[PDB]
Amino acid sequence: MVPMDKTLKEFGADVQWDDYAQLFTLIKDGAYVKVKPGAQTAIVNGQPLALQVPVVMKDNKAWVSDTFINDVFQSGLDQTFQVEKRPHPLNALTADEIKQAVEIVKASADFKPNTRFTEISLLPPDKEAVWAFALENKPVDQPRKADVIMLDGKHIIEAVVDLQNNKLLSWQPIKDAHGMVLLDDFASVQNIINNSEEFAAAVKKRGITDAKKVITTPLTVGYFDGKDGLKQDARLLKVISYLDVGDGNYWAHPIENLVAVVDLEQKKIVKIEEGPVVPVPMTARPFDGRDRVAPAVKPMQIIEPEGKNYTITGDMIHWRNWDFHLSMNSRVGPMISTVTYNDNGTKRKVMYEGSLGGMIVPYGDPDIGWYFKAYLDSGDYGMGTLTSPIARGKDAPSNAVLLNETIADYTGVPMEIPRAIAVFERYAGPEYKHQEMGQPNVSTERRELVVRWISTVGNYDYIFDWIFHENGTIGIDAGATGIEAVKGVKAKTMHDETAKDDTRYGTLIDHNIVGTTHQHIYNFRLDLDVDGENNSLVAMDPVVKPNTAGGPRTSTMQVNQYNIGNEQDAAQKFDPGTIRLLSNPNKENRMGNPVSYQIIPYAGGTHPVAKGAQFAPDEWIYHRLSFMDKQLWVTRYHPGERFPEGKYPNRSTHDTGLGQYSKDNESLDNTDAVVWMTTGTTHVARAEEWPIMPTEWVHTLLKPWNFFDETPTLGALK
Amino acid sequence: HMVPMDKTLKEFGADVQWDDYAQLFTLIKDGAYVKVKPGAQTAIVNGQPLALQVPVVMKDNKAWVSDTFINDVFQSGLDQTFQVEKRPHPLNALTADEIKQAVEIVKASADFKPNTRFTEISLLPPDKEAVWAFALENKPVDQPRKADVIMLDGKHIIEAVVDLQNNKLLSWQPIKDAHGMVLLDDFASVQNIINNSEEFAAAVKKRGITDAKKVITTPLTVGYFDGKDGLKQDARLLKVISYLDVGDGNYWAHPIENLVAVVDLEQKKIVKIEEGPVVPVPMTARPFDGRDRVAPAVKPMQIIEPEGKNYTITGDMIHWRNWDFHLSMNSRVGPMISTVTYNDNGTKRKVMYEGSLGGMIVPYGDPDIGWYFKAYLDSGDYGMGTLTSPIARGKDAPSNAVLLNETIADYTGVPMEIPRAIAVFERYAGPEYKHQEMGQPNVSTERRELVVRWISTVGNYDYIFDWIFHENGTIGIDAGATGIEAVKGVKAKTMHDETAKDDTRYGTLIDHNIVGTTHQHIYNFRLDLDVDGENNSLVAMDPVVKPNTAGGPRTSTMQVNQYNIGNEQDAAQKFDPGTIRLLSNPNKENRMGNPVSYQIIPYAGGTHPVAKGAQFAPDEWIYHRLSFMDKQLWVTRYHPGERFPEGKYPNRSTHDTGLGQYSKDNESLDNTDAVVWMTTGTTHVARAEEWPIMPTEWVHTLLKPWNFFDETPTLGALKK
Ligand SMILES: [Ca+2]
Ligand SMILES: [Ca+2]
Ligand SMILES: [Ca+2]
Ligand SMILES: [Ca+2]
Ligand SMILES: [Cu+2]
Ligand SMILES: [Cu+2]
Ligand SMILES: [Xe]
Ligand SMILES: [Xe]
Ligand SMILES: [Xe]
Ligand SMILES: [Xe]
Ligand SMILES: [Xe]
Ligand SMILES: [Xe]
Ligand SMILES: [Xe]
Ligand SMILES: [Xe]
Ligand SMILES: [Xe]
Ligand SMILES: [Xe]
Ligand SMILES: [Xe]
Repeated sequence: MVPMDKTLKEFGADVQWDDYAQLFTLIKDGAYVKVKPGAQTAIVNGQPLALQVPVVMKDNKAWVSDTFINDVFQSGLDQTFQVEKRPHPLNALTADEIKQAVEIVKASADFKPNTRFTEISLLPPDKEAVWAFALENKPVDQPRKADVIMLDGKHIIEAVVDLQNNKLLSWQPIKDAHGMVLLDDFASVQNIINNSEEFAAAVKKRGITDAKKVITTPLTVGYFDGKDGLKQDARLLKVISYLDVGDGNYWAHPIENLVAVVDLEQKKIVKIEEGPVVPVPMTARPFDGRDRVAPAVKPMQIIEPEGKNYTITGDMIHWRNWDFHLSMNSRVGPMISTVTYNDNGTKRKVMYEGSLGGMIVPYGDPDIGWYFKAYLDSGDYGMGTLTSPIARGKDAPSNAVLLNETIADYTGVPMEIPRAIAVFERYAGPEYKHQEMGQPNVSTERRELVVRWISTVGNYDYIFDWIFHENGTIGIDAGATGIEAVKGVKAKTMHDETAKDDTRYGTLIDHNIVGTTHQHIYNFRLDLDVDGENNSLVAMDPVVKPNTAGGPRTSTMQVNQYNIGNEQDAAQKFDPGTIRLLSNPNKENRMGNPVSYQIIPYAGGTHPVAKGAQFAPDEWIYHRLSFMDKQLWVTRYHPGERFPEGKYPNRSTHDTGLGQYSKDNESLDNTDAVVWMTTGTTHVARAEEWPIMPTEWVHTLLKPWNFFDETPTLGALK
Repeated sequence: HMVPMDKTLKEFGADVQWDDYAQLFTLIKDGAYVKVKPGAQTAIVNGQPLALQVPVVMKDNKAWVSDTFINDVFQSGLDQTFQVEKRPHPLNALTADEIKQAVEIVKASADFKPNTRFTEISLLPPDKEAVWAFALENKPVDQPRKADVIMLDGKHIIEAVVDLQNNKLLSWQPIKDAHGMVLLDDFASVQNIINNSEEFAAAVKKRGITDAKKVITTPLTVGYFDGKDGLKQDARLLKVISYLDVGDGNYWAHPIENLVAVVDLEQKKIVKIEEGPVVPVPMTARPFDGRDRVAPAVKPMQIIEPEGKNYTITGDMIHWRNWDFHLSMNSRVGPMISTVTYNDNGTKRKVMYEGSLGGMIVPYGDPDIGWYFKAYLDSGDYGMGTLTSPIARGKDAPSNAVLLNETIADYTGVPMEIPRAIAVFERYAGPEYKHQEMGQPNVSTERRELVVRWISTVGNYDYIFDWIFHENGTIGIDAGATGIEAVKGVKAKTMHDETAKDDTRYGTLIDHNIVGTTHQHIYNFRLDLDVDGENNSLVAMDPVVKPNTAGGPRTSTMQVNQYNIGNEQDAAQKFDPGTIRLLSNPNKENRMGNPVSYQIIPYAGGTHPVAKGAQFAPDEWIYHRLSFMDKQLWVTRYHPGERFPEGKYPNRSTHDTGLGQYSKDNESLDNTDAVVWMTTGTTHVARAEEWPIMPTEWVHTLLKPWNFFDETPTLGALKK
């Protein structure tokens, strides 16, 4: 016998007591439990359950059998989770597979002693075999393989290991590649600064008595063809710094015009750049509420007391007509795979793999601490790795189910991220409605299934939602919050003398604090397979045309329709007044229209939209990262083309991403296509965003276009 | 005593859940969340105990209640959602009494004829300054309540004004050259005229229809075409499109193509029958109501607020967190949000004097005889408030909504209570903000939004408007479209038929013999924003890429070109979603010295392709008559009489009497009382997914505080 409230809260359930009904309600993930003290039975998700030991009330305190949690929550009356008897071949590496793969490479003599890992991931078996698993249950007959990418000092090495046979299949050094930043690089950088008298010197000049209070933040340095005076072949990071004044918000206290360049192979500062002294803003600016009181609000709950409409079977999700596989990657986070829509009995392919491709937050300011600053969060830091556990009921609604996921850390040890992903169903207005005059109304509710993931790199938090609509639409939303990267300036108000120079590149958002203008650019890789792999890309441009049919109208609304046959043409800006379809030319609906999906890389946003990259074309960043300046890309499927910024974007000299994948301008005619959507905002700051930035959203959409023969949510014919 | 619980409460509109295990009823309606056990002498209402005289009785597991149960429980007073109003707000709509009174005053005139009908009976609003002083300083309003009474005398419009405090007719003005809107009885008239026409019965026989009594008409306005339509300019005319009733409940799926009757309403006669080639009527049953579908098994989801709401509704005034505002209903534009303030640390700061739909238009792109003139001015021509669709509880709005009744005059001048006219609900909208600093505890708060939702159906589209108050000061306006598509009857069954290419020049083939004609939805919103005061300026901020003149390796920088927009003609513009447009207050600054502003975003996204302007050539009449369609943003000088982007009398208008007119003098917009108009819409190209019934599509607009506050507005009360 064990104390109920304490044990249940330790287990993650919410416990509610209703004194009028004398009834506990226990909620956790898919389980909604009702139990009265002294009763011999309980209710799990609407279903009766016999108890071995009743709940006993001793002294206004609930006690339960030590076995109650297993008997009630793992009873099988919660159907949310089902056992996976046959593993999906895209399942992520398990903890054991991660450990096995590390032993296999550590067994090589070429494995040097301080070697770190940038990625340990499933090597994807071939597409055709994976589709036949999902659609025909045909076993895949390859062994499980892992990509093991190692960073030996500054050297990158790619290995492949076979996990069934426990052998090493290849070992390829990659000359010229720089590695991504690893967690331990953060501490190194912070120690190197703590141990430089030269740095302490530099900081003393800037008014800082105590150099031990200085917080560093490490940045990749980009590539500028020697013009930043940094040699190409060293492992370098740039270091910006802030003053810890004890408000929990080092970000609010920048030490402007002071940059250290750190060589991580020498573990020393190798350059200090110093510009005008700007006094460090010092006023406490906490964002955690330590100085605040919230208003009392009344409680709101979203409850599903008979359980969920979805089923999670291992990593497979089933919900209404949708089925898909959800797996987690250390670089790009969640990946949605083998997505199909069940059209009256038949599973129809929609998307083979979908995931974040990459993202970049480049800044607009040419000064010493800014000019090179461009966060490539997934590429350079690893957004999977930096997943933020979801705060139950706040980051996601209280009817969510939260999943743990596992990936390798930089030392090769499996790391379990709790609450890495949230899945929840939500009400989203009426699905359709018609109220014919003087007739009974027709309305049905809209339901969306959301898959939500959060990653935090330095000062922003990014939120990605993959949204499945019952009617076949799929949305992808990207939200941004966190703390602005700010410049320390002399101006306190717009009336000060330096105000105008001070704000040339950003808004004054606090006294001495300027929010530097920048962009948020997200790129999604969507290997759509519209009812099969063989697809084509169709444009439909609504046009105003002279009326030629007679009568009083001078004009008409027509559609200009044409195919886009190759990769260079498919790389384009997106006009939200046009329609872009990925069609299957081999298959038609009942009316003879090619089954298609409409691609909408900009379906809206709460911040101003990027039309492309806010950079002149002669900028190195513009040259290295082509993906930034078009909204839409379509390339021929290739298992190894995965990242719009290239595989090794750190200090890269040219575009190894989407600029390379499209170089040879290949045919896109009736073939396996991969769609990439680039969507962006231009962020000009305002005081409302300081000291913490209310979440801002961009939206994208994939809508079925004559994929069905009729309203998909009408339901099956009697 | 007794009366049967389940039946009484469901009649009453409450949701009823019985929990067999807990032996407990949970009854839910609007702001009341009630728990009651059979036999208990008490019940719980929003967390408070309440004594019952008669307990809920169980007999053979039928539940029984006292015939006074409903008033005792739902009228207890433990539901605090609704409070009675202390001093009537000067913007409260006409009451049923006031409507009846206003009608008696004009009926007591010698000039009143018994055929006269009413297009509008509305509060004539007192002046803006006195209304603000009432809201902000509690100063009573000393002008008397007046009503606008707008009458249609056969084809003539008369505008009467009546004083209700003093019971008299202050004025009576015929308005020459104005046509009146379509009225509800016009629907019946047009259907009877067609049923009485032997010539129409013949036209319909030609096209396969042997039974003329199974034909359904629908009235359209005719527009203006400089005579090319062959129609008398002065007469009261409407065009009639026709459909075959086949008994599937969806006559919209069965057009009788190329048949138009023109009807003179005065004369009660068909004046002209335009015929073109014969196209066989599509006959296959296509019900949208599920008579032929399997109901899918879905598990329940409830959004519950078991201690009541965070908002209070005091008369028509709504209070929620830091917002206060006033809500009323107009027969032409529906809901109006007024005297909107944000409470900043004890000081109520002005945001918006009046906000409402201005007008809307759905113009088609097909030049054939049943199409070429077709453009629904849904509010202006039909009265969207009049056509309000009662919210379907749990479906049209979430299960935690409160549903308000509204009263407007009908066309004969009798008050009409519309049930469930507006839904108010609070909703979760993700994290308000979050930061997870590496190795520290998390910070996250939930975002909450308050939605005011109204739905209106005109013919075949159902429209859903949401006004959304974010806790942090943002205001969103979303427009949703659903219903049944206007379809053309055609000969092609599939795209393989010989006529397919021509049949689909103006629309997609969405069913056998059925084309969804391409069109646009264009919405316009009139927002009298008063950003912390009436005296505002318009500012542009265009992000630009400039050469780096500061040295270092960069070739370019990100900067902003800032300028004022000094006059109306300059303020009428396309919106580029990559730029920023602010209504500032040049007289008031935040702690940083920045003028307190709102950012106006007329296009914040949409589910359909976006309309860049009117999809018409510059020489179309519809184009000439309706300037509002081609610009996303207009700013004009406050004028109490300028309310409709399409003009006050848009039926068969020959020129622009709306935003084209309101801006034609190109007046100054420098530090003055400005009114913002947002035009936004979609180009609709149909697809099979939208037939027989169209899944709801949404467009979004946003108003965001810009340096209006000093910091993150949602941080919480400062303890330090
Ligand atoms: Ca290629
Ligand atoms: Ca593909
Ligand atoms: Ca104003
Ligand atoms: Ca004017
Ligand atoms: Cu930003
Ligand atoms: Cu439409
Ligand atoms: Xe990292
Ligand atoms: Xe799956
Ligand atoms: Xe997350
Ligand atoms: Xe970072
Ligand atoms: Xe168009
Ligand atoms: Xe494209
Ligand atoms: Xe596409
Ligand atoms: Xe009407
Ligand atoms: Xe108000
Ligand atoms: Xe209509
Ligand atoms: Xe504007």
